Amino acid sequence: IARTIVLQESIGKGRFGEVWRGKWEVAVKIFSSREERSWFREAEIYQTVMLRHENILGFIAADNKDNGTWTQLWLVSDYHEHGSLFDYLNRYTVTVEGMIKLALSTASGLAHLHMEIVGTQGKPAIAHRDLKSKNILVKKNGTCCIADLGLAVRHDSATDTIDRVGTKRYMAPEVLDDSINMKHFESFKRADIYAMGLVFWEIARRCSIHEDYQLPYYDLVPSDPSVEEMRKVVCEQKLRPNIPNRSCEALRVMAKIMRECWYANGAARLTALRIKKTLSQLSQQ
Ligand SMILES: Cc1cccc(-c2nc(Nc3ccc4[nH]ncc4c3)c3ccccc3n2)n1
Repeated sequence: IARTIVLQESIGKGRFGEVWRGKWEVAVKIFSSREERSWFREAEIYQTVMLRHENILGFIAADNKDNGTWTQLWLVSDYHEHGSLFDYLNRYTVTVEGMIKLALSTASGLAHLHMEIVGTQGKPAIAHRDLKSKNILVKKNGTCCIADLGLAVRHDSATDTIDRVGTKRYMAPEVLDDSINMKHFESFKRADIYAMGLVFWEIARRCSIHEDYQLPYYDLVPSDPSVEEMRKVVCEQKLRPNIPNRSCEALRVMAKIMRECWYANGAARLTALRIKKTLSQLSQQ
């Protein structure tokens, strides 16, 4: 695997690890030996039984590569020329149909992650914990696939047990004020929903008349905001990304979804499955 891959271009970096475009085209994330725990954990999540799905980054393999001086810890995946949704939305505007495709595919991927699949070759429910436009990738066919599962948590339904991290800007209210129950898997699922809502906001702005690209809370917090800065806005002032006045039926549906993803109480939010259904219906209309 790694033995026969030739790196060609530096294309980014994760929380840990540098991302490269290589030829085996494939994407490669390289970690140093001191980052073994992060490398292993993400490898572990990607190797979960029945995890593969069209809206989840396609994992190829985890490997080691000794260059003669030091050993590199590798994770290899499919390569998508468009890269992140973040980059995609900055570079282009989208049609109503394109917006629906991006939102539906993301929701379909999160629903798959959240969904426990019962059976001999079953899949446990999984919560992402760091969903953002920067780790969702856009495929050539206009659909998304979710990446970086290194902070994910897996649920054992038989015992309701699992096996402050994350991107500040996208942290759920309960995470920002630390009221979230770290022992309650469902709470992590709900927190993902809040984040996906913000992502939907980023996409809707680009649906073209249209708004320029912006990260959520762009006009309320500084870049690389701290937990406190976020908490004051989201928890104390209780603000959420602004919903433009103009409206289209599709955009109206999106906005409603957003609002229902932004409740301070996770238990009040919509589920990924419900969002997928609603988006599916809209796509048909
Ligand atoms: C498990 C794994 C293997 C390889 C790369 C990543 C990865 N990639 C990111 N970015 C990225 C950028 C452009 C791309 N084109 N085709 C694929 C692709 C991937 C990440 C960005 C943020 C956090 C983690 C990432 N992990 N994860």
